[PDB]
Amino acid sequence: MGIDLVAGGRNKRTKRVAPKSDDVYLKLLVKLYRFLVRRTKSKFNAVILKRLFMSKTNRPPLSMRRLSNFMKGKEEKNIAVVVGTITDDMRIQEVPAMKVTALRFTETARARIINAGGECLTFDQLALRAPTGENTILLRGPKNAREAVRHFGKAPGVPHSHT
Amino acid sequence: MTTRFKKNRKKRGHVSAGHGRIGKHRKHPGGRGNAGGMHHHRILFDKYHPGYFGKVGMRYFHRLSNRFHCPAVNVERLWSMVPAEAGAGAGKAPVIDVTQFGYTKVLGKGMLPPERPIVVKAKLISKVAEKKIKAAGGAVLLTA
Amino acid sequence: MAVPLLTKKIVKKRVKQFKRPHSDRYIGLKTSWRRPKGIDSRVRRKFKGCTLMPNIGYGSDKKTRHYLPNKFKKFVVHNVSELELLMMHNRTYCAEIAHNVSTRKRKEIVERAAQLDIVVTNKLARLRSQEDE
RNA sequence: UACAGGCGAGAGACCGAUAGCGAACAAGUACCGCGAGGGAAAGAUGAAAAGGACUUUGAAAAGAGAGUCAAAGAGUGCUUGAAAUUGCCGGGAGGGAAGCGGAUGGGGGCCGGCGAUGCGCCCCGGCCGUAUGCGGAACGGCUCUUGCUGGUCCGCCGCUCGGCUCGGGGCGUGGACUGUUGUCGGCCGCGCCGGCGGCCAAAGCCCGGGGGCUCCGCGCCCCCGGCAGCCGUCGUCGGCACGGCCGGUACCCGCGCGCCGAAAGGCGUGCCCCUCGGGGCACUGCGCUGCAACGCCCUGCGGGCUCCCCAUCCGACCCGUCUUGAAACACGGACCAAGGAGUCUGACAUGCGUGCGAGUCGACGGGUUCUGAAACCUGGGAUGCGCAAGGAAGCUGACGAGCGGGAGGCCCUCACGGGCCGCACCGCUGGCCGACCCUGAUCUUCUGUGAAGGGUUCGAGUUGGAGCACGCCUGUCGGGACCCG
RNA sequence: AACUUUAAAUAGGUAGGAUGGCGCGGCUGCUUCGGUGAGCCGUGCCAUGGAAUCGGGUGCUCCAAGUGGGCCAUUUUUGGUAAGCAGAACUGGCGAUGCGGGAUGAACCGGAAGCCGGGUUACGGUGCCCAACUGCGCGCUAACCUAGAACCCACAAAGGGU
RNA sequence: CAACUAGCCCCGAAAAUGGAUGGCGCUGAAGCGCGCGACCCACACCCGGCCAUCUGGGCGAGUGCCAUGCCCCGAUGAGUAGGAGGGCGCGGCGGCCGAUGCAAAACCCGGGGCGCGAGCCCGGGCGGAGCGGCCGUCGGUGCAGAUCUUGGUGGUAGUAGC
RNA sequence: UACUAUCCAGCGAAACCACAGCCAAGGGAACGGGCUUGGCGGAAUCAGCGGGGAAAGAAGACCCUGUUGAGCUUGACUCUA
RNA sequence: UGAAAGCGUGGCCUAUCGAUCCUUUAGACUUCGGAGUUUGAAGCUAGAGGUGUCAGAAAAGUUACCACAGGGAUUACUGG
RNA sequence: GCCGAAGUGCCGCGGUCGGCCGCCUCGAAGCUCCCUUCCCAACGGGCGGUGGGCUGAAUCCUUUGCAGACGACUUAAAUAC
RNA sequence: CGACUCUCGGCAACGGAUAUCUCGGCUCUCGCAUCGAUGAAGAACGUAGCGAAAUGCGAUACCUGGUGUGAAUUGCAGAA
Repeated sequence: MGIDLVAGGRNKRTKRVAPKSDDVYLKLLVKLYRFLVRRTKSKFNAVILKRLFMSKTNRPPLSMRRLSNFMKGKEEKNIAVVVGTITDDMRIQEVPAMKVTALRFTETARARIINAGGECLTFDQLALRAPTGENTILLRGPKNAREAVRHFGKAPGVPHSHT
Repeated sequence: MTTRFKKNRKKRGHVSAGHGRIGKHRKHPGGRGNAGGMHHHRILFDKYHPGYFGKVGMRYFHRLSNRFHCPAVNVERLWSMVPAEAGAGAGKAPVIDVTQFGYTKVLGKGMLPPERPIVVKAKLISKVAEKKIKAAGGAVLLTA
Repeated sequence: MAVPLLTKKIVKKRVKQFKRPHSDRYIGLKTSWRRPKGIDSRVRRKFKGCTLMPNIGYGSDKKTRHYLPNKFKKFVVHNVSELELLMMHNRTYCAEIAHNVSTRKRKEIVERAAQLDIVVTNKLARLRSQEDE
């Protein structure tokens, strides 16, 4: 018909619960979020749903360093929602406690975080006790950083004049 | 349309460098020498990662010094430290420990932020000028 | 609801029948539809009279998909165990005796099927297998 | 440590007679070529030959009978016996007629299908019995030592009653594919009729007045004031008469629930306008979405499907390829069966998945075994966890970062918004490190040292890492490498 | 055209604000003979509010296929007598386009196409072919040396006729 | 009476296979110019029904289970090169379930039925020993061609001929 | 005038074939058996025939191109008996 | 240079030029690897010696004795 | 008797006979049983009943030469110029 | 109006596909060492009652001694 009309038909489609979701535990967890979100007022739990949909190859590991650094008395020991996993490459003995909830924890993290304080909470519990999703920060995690933006291949991706 | 000697991409990765261009390296030869004689390994391996496990690292044995203030030869704690002349350790991220690393070369000044007792000593062998005139003495402890 | 949808499917028909082009004059060239890949085909260009192409829009109502014209959903029934599943449906599903099954085993399927009250095509298939026109 | 020969063995997600080796069979045979060399085709009756005696026709080969067989629709054309082609015959069609071979419509020809025949009620016949007591148990909520409330069921006796099902009898309602007709609602067209206003309203006619033209006068014109009147065009509203199509409205579309009235339809009351005829306006909750009729379901027949004839139509020749364009006076293709071409690998990129994660990767190996496995385990080595140089090397890379937009959360506010914390991520400005260049304290084995302050230089860095292993698709390279030349 | 004082139209660029402005007060090796100024930081104030209109959402990143011979028409235009020619400029098509129209036609015209019923049109028609007024109205035309009859398009002129 | 203006008609206007307003024919046209109505009319437009795709919802509290389900939306859909998506069929392998000499597989069938299709299902006939479905796994995995390869068989043709 | 053809009895191929076969003009890959429009429109056929099927045989031998060869020549490049 | 403020990184502006290799030149720096010393050599950084098919192969003819892959992208020939 | 054509049909007469709401009656307007044209004319054919009548052609082998590729053409022979 | 031209079915003929078979191939893996002038590898031509072939053998010729097994060989004949 139109080219204008075709413009509406060629729209977006990011959209996907991931091409293959092998993990049954991931798959049931997103169903739990799916049920609660439409039965609650929570913008925050809706954001969680997207980050656990499309990819796992995008979910960022977050070290104990920097997790500690943004809860520095300007967040009074809330709940840290970590999309990917906690990793343990630091020793400071961090914050004297903190309740950290995540999708996955490393085995080292399970021991380390709880023996610094608080409790390693599961995302099942996050959904249970906060479908409301309040007093909460999705703490952080980067992959956009120095290594592996477009910095790929063999010899990266450059200052930029020619490549 | 294809005949896979066009869009397949020619045969060989030349003509992309040959007369065409983009990618890789350009302006090639730098220094040359050394041959198969003068060869492998000058190691640099950070002290900070062992400094994490310095506190609980009485598995590289402490002796007269305290449990917390721990003698550790870092040479035999670092895997593949062996074929290189010296490993000197960098301090990235803070260390809050009273560890003691023995090295064959040190990034000394490195010692100053964990000055809270650290033991940075030189490696007799680091000198080179020690008299093995048969005699006896210095070397470095080791493992793979 | 269900009844006018059945009427729409059966009476209208898109039994167009998707014949391959030049199937008629080349015997080996198959009756089965395959999409004209070349630009040069009239069928590809969508000339009318050259046999219209299969598209989704030709498709029937969702409810009336894979239904027998009785408005029963057809199920090929292999053995006695599978009849129990059909029993739940009754009216909605049909029993049709499989090709593999031989004549003696057909009889036990028929008598059980009668109890479920899903007599249609099940009995008919068996009767031929006995000896009958 | 090797092993595509030889000999003697064990196996495979091997191949299944155009495949597999050249060769399953007399195969390196037959055959081809002067030679060097080239090199096939070719497996299957059946359990057992029980491989058709005998009779008859025919010169014989064969045939026909018969015998045999579980089967000759198994007779050494031998299990099954596809396509093509050929024969017979049947059907359609027709010997007055034009062919892309099909689609579209109708008829023939051919054939399968079509609730077991439905419901309410009562009478007889038939069978069983609950409640409650008894007697034996799987259960429940739960508690969970322990406790209390709730079980149902079967055995089958007691004590009182009653019910159901198959068939028949007896009455009322009427259900069986499929085709047809009536209707309500929605949508759309259809022709026709009527009103008001706009356009100072005026064509118009009667009455009245003046002028011009004509100057032969009739007549013609023009204007102005009173008037039935009716007009073309613009806008709007109003009313009818019919039909197509779709659907029967399966939750707020529509509507009933007291009464009369075949019926449709109407029947409260207050208010206000009109104050006439009538009107508008207010006032309860539930339940719930298809109505009338005809044929027959079996007799019999609607129908579906194929060919044909007639009707109708794009018919660029049929497809593929090449090409700007293929029907092409481009190229290939008589027809059909069976082969027949993006594969597999090593090393790679991305994506996606899986594990574990500052690590990660068992399997060179060793232990062990139910044995090419599986299980177990070692130090690692490889890759990463820091870099940057050509190299020597590097105070030696730990002091540690802001800003703007930022999801989301927090706080306030009824909300709108405001404030607070701010991730992902993005952009930007710095510091730090190496290479490069300056700066060079206190010190010092005599030139080392590197505090300290900087730089239109440069890096695949740090400034708060992410990898590694395995796999799959696709891309990439070496390989015969999509197939063929 | 390779001249221009002059000088269009259609094209083309920029701006029309919270990615902004203003107040407060900090630093500098700059800049000022001078805190004079400049830039950049903290903190405060001002919303629909900065023409119109729209966003059946947009912004952003990675990676890979095909393409790498184009062809045509209207318009503009250079070479050439010209050409269905060779070569540019703009745009739409074909290529990747049937269907309807132009008798017929890859590109013109109309319109981009799911599957159908019913309505209604476009282009183009209404004597018959061929669905549809031999309808109404007002002219012109009588063609023996080619009557006339639909863009592109199937050609056609100077010049002549009491 | 003369010179003009511009309509149609006439001349200028001559080619070859016979011929083309497409044809017939048409003269108060069915011509030519023009007006006015009515009317005809594309896969376009509208309304309704319906398909998938995309978008937004919604409904799992378990104890009928596809929740990658089901249900309500509205808009959109040509499509070569090409990409991605979701399926179908075959062979074999691990699992699981079925079928059989009282007739398996195979093959035949102007016989029925399903699915948009890929294909599937079932009946009858032929046949005589093993096979298929479903869940995973894997390929020497699907044909119409290739002046294709190999086998069979036509028309040519009972003809050239001998 | 012989021997054929022809006609017979016997015997019996091949080339070749997308599907086939009546013209005219039109447009169109710009020269049609097929489309479009007109004209037409013998079953079933044989002997002939050389217009046509741009008939068939032969990936045009020419001509151009390919980063394709080979024969030859030399004052090519580079080596050498 | 000019009083200075200023101006000057060739020519008033628009053309007038050149990869890696290798050599050459400068830098007294690095390395020659079992340690030194010294010749010599090799590196790094910035110039020069140059490819005019000028983003940069190392190249002369003939073929009617010709061959092969393709082409109507293309000639000679018909038609338009 | 006419129309010669492509007359093949038309027109005139006279009874006989059917039909005639032409006119008048009877039971009756009901015989396709309460929408399903429900076939209804007759150009033609099929098929019986019965009253007549027609009493053969053609083709093969053979032959002629008038004629011919072969059919065919054109002659001849069955009881007689 | 037979016929012809065409089409299909049913039954066939044609043909050897398909299915189902397979004392075979194929490929991997394992064990093993072991030719000859002391006449080999390879060939030729003969020999079986009736044999063309393959297989076996060499004038001691489809075989011999010895040994194992313990009654067949077979198409027919035959020895007993």
